[PDB]
Amino acid sequence: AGTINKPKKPTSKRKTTRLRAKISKRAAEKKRKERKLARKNPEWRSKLKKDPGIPNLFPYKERLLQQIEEERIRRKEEL
Amino acid sequence: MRYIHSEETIPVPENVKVSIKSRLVTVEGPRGKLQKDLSHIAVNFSVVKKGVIGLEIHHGSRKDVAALRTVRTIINNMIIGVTKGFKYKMRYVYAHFPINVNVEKNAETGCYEVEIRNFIGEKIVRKVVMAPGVEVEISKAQKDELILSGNSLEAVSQSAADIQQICKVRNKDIRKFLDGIYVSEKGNIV
Amino acid sequence: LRSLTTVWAEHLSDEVKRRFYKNWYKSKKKAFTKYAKKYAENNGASITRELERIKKYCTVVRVLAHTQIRKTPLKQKKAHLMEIQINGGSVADKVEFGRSLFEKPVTIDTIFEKDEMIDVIAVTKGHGFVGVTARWGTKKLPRKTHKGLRKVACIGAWHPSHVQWTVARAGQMGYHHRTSVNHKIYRIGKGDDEAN
Amino acid sequence: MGRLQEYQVIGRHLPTEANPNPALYRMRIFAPNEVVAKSRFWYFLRGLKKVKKATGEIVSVNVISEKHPLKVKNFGIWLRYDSRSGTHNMYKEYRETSRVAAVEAMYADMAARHRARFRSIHILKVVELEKTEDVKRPYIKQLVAKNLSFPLPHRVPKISTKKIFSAKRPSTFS
Amino acid sequence: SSFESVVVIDGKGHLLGRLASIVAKQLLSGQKIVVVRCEALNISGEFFRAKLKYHAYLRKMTRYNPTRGGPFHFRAPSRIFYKAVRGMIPHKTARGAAALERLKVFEGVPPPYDKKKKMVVPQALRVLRLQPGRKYCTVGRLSHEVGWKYQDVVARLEERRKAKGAAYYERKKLAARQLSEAKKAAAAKVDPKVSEALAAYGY
Amino acid sequence: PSEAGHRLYVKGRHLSYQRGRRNTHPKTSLIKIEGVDDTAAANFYLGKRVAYVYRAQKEVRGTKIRVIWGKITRPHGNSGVVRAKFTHPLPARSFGASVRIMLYPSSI
Amino acid sequence: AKSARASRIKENHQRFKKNIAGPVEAARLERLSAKLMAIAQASGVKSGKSIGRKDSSIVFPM
Amino acid sequence: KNLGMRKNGQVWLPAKKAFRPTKGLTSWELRVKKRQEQAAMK
Amino acid sequence: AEINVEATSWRRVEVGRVLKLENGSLAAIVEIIDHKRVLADGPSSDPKLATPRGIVPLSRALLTPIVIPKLPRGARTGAVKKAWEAYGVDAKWKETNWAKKQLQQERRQSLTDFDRFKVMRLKKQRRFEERKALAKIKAAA
RNA sequence: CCAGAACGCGACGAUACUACCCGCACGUUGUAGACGUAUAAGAAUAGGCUCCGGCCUCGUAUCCUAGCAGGCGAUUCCUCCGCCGGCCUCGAAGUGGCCGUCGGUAAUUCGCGUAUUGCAAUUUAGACACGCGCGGGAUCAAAUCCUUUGCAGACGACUUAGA
RNA sequence: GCAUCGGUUCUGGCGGGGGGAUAAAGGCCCAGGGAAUGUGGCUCCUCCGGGAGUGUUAUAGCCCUGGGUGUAAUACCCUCG
Repeated sequence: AGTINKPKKPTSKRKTTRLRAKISKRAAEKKRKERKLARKNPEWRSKLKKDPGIPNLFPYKERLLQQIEEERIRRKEEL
Repeated sequence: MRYIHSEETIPVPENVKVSIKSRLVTVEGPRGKLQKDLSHIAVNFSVVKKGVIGLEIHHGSRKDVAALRTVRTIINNMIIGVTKGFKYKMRYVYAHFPINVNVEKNAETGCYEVEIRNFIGEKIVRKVVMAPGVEVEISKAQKDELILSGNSLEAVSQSAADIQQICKVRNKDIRKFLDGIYVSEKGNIV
Repeated sequence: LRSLTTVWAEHLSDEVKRRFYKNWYKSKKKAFTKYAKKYAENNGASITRELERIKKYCTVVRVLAHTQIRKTPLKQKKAHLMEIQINGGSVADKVEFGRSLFEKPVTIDTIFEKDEMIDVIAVTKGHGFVGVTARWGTKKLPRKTHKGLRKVACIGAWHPSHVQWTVARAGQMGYHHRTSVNHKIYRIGKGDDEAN
Repeated sequence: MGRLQEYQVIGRHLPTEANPNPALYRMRIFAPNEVVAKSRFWYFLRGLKKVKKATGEIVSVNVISEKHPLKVKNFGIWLRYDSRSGTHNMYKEYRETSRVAAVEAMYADMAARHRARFRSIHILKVVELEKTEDVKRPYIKQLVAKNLSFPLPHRVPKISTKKIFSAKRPSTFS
Repeated sequence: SSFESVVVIDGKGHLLGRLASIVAKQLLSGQKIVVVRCEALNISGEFFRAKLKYHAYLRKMTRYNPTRGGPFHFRAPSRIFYKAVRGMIPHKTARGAAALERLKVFEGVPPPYDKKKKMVVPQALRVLRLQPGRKYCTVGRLSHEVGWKYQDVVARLEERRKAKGAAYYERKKLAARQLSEAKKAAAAKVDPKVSEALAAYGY
Repeated sequence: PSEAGHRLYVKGRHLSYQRGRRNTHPKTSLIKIEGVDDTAAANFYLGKRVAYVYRAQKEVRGTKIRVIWGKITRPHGNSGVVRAKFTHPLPARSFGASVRIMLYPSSI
Repeated sequence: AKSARASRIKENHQRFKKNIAGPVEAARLERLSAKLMAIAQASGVKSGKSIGRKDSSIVFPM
Repeated sequence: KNLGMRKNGQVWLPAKKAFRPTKGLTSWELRVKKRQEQAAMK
Repeated sequence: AEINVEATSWRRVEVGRVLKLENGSLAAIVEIIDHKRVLADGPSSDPKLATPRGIVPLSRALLTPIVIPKLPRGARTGAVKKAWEAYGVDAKWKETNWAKKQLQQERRQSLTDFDRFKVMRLKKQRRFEERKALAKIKAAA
């Protein structure tokens, strides 16, 4: 485009009080409406979230798994 | 992620003298001397070995490390230009109106001038002035062929590009009108 | 560009001396009288010094030339003076050229030639205060239009709350400075030729 | 997130007639001070073992200092952070001289690169990489190289900000 | 911190707004400032960004009458720097007008400033402030592209001034050599009590 | 003859009144002392007398030169600017003018 | 139509100026200059050969 | 001399190497051992 | 094959390089942490030049021309001290032109009023001799 | 190409007086503010400077700097400063270099004076501009109204002419 | 204007005490263990500049554990002047 040699009317970054107030009211209304759809949400939600686990690039994941298995064996022996 | 050290190397032939000061590279060989200012790129030049030029960048980003490859190719092409030279062969082909190409050398400016007449029967005379250091000849071995030789690859290729761009067919079907001057071969003089 | 120095001739005519006065008939006519004495004292050393200053410091050289209005039928006796630029050559050549041309008459045919296009620069015919119809060429309003028909109906019908500088208004017409170009010389006729 | 210290915080549920000797829970908390350490302890314990602050008590709070603060070490930090998508794992590495300094650098890095605040970051494990072969990131691998040496190109000299004018143009070579 | 009669600032290599901030604060403090070589001032960022900003400036004009009240677009580099400085000074007060009268700006180095000491401001120097690899342009180049008419004239005058400075620097080197030999020759004939006394005090 | 100077005071400039963004308080003036660039150096000059010296039109009791006297009270900021109190507030036209900071009352 | 500011029109005019109108105006200038030359030819301090001095400000008053 | 053909015709272009700015940080034997350890862990 | 490269030659930061800090003390580099920090130790017997072992920001230090040869990476204070007085770092620092500038600065800072007056008088006497010598040289050529 | 800042600038002509220029004689004259109001390389910043030996973070430098606000007289020194004149030089908004005369001058040392301003009170001190004075040197001008003109014009204004 | 005070307040320096892992470190010793970004040595290549291999201190050093000096010093926090 010929933007450099012939720029157009600038897009003002100066806000107006009316628009700021309207945007604040709309944001509050959206937050309340989202709370309302959340309290009447019929979508299924799991009791326990899917836990990501241990990263592979962690260098001591193998000994941490050894610790987990040892803790399970100790708990089974105690119980 | 900033890389601590990065290095490139340029081998130098035995008959080539390379001088670098303040990132201004001057390469002289059997065919003459080429010069290029590389001060727009941050680089440490050094002599890592007899006949090897080392290029280093310290604490640079991936883009800064990547610019060394372009600098390497540029200096290598300068060395090739002063050692073997660069030659571009162009061919002009026509259907009905024979293209008349006249090559002169201006004594005042020292540059070559190529005049193209009778392109698709047009009455205008097209004139292209070569970059300095580029020599143009009409080949006697083959038919309707120009040969542009020089030390600067950029100059030779841009001169060939100028000759290709000035003979452009406008407002015609190019599936039918095949007339023009085209770069047919690229290589070295030696 | 800046005028550095100006050098004058030794003898100045009365018609060009009239240009420096508003009331020449009452004056003591003292103009350039002290200047003419520096041609005599020190063998014109100040004149030579100013000529050397023009030679070594200046890039543009213009002569001063005046009309001989007494050869015209005009009732005006005060001549017209202007700077005429010397083009061509080096600055030293221009300085020798002008100094050699001091106090000499230059005819029109040693500056211009027949079959040449020139430019003519002049002030146009004055017409005084003129309405918009003849000053700008606007359309006349219909017959018996209220408050005038040689006018513009709307001068500011939109925003801003101002009259814009682009709107046709009544005022001075003519007596404007104009530079017109590409005028062909058909003949340079000689005044001493009885059949010019 | 500040000058952090690492605190060993031990707490328990209040003793009852049913349970005269409750189990003791220990945590390593990176915190600016002891009040924040105890607050974070009760926050994590509420999230894990369902033991509330009102029904529990702090048994001990201690400071864990670095054993060798003058030894350069490589640290691996396994962390989880919460964003608008959800919870994400990261493994990151830091070349520092102490665990607390690695954790401060981690907090600064996470804020700079992912806009994550202190509240959305869960530090799961901080480890010292025992061997040089345990280093997984190239930005630490370039630092643990043999015979490491580099210059400092384009060093702006330190000039006092109260000295407005200078009679010589400064150099950037030393 | 030092109070001077007038500070001559060589504008070459200086960032426009940072130098303008520093100069405007000095002027309001009460210091006289003369900035020379305003054509060699730098603006950070690509050249096309500065050209776009100057064309966006050239858009603005009073609609009903362009000969009054409208933003008058000054194309010279010194006047671009002057506009940047005047934006940081309360110029519509008497104090602001008084502070503006303590400033002089020029293209090139006209005499007698060619034989005066020119200072640099390191807080606005481009080589110290910009990161290597960023782009920057020149106020003189922007001025020439937006309609300043005297780029070549200032170039020729600056070449003459640099030739005369080269002759002056050769004389300065000769004087430095002669002073060094004078100190070396007179070092033998100075009383050693004076010599190691000055050496102990640090001179 | 002697070709040295005679200055026994430190040079300063009157910058401003004590002010917020909008409201100003002429009861206290801000002074920049030459060569003083931090609070440690500004601590040396606390309590030192400072004179604003100006000229009037009438010759009153042998002179046209009038003085306003004051003292340096406390530092200001971190850059060695100091606050000063004068017997009358300094004129608002004197923003940028020079003042003389004496070396007395001395504690050296 | 090609405008008066068109690049092709400018190049055409430049070729006309160089090849056609140029020699004509050069010969006319030679004739006119020859005629006006015909009309025209028809101590250092104390002599003015060394250039001495003639018989608002850029600096602050100081 | 060159025996192979370059596709874009710039036959003077040198035989380039791969752009691996992280080259030389880890050896081959160590990476093989880490491959075995990671496979066992997985 | 003639290659002539006129370029820069910085001082490198590595194990064994001695740094001058802002307080004037010295510190040999033991280990490089990253591109902005090093671990450094100054085991000098001179209290003005000594530095405790710790992290040094490279922005807060300057690269001296002294490098201790074959100082091992990670060496403790005893090994660094043995290498320090083995190499004689204090003497080389004393002949370095940075320490001469620092010594001149301290000498000029410690001067009293009588000291400055005596400086003026002795400098005027030396200046008189130097002026006579300069007149002889300039009159000669 | 058109206008030409009516608070932007340059060159030149003639300049009557109380006008102009020079000297000293001072201001109940004025000034956004003297008090050592000292100091010219250019250029690069992933490179520079050099006396060619070396040197470069650093103006924390260099110059100057003592004497009644700086006296009087010697001892001593040929160093520094200034006014004029000559020859050169300097046009970006014009000024420096060399030489010569004259005047002043602690680099060294000494003799007489300083008091009383009373224990501080701007250290009234610089530069520029303006003005009033003398004593001299130099010079005897224009513009407007008016009459007139019509290349102009509502009126002013403008182009002319009036010895 | 100065001195000696009173009231309020801003700011600088000095001498002590206490705590914690009776700071953690660290220096110098004693006794074990281990490794490489393997020092010396040895072997093999070279552009003769330096690389590659071996392995545990040699013609450098490092890491881990326990003990002594030691109620060490210092940081930080609290506190009396």
